[PDB]
Amino acid sequence: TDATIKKEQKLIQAQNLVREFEKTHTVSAHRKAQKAVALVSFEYKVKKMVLQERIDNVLKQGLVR
Amino acid sequence: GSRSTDAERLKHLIVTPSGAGEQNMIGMTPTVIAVHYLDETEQWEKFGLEKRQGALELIKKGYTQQLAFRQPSSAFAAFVKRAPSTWLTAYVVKVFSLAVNLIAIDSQVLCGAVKWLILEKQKPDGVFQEDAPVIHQEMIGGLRNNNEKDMALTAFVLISLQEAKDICEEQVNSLPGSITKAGDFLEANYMNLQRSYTVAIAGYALAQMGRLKGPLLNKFLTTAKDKNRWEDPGKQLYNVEATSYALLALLQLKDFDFVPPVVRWLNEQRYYGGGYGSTQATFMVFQALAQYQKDAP
Repeated sequence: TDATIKKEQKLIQAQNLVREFEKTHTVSAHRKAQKAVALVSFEYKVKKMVLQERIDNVLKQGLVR
Repeated sequence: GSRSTDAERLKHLIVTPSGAGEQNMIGMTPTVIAVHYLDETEQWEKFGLEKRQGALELIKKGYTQQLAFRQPSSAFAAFVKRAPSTWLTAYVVKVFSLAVNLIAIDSQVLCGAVKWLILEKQKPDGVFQEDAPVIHQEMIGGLRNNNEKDMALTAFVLISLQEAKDICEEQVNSLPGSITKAGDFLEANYMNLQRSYTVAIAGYALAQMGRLKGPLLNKFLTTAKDKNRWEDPGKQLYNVEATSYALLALLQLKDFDFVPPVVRWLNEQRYYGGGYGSTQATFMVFQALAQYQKDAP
């Protein structure tokens, strides 16, 4: 069931990095956030969608370096 | 580290993707790699931070359009009713894997393609076969040469699976074993290679799984001309592509002593990609230079 832990971790990682992105708005942060989210299991399809939407909204606001 | 490649030299790489299953990837390639390179060398500020969002918009456009050619099996071809291409499906995996850092990419589209390649196109001996060559033979780079096709194609596909591993690990149980088998094949025939191209591409494949050493590494290193390039008598584009694969191998090995001359040679070629038949050379030279910028001390 380590898979359960792995998947939860990915989800945690993605959430943190997405939050981090909403904070800094940088290309570096965008990239980490986007890849992290890409790694979230389909099991979390809903929050994965919510997380992607959050990424899309930060980009809609514009990046700064 | 050496100076980065001036962003101004890459403005022609932001392209609109169009055409069918192959052509869409030919257009998607330059844009994806240009953003990838500009991101790594942080040249957006001194170039146009707003142009990035535009490029990203074009990448999304390329991605969605590519999905129209995803067949029920998860494989790709120029047209949905055309027999699926091993090379193209592998290339789509290659490009989408690098683009995972730029836009939303459905893991099941990526891993579905991976699964298909393993289940349908890999022989029990590990080799990967192409049963329906792409129309645009000019987009496959050095793999156009007919000699050592089994090694070259197996290396190419293995590279794709390796670059997709992180993304597909948890959903493709057979991925680890497929990679092993592919590696075994490359290993048992590596010493017999005659083309600098195959040596380079297979070298990178083997280096990624820590199997490029002993006499194989010696072969790989000694194949280079003047210790700065991997070339064969043919199109110069193939050598640029080959040497780029070689740079990626050296970086994978952490052989930073052999790296400087190679990077210097690539820069001295002043090859900024784009144009008919530039697909592999464009993607590889910049993936390699970006990696160099990222890793090199």
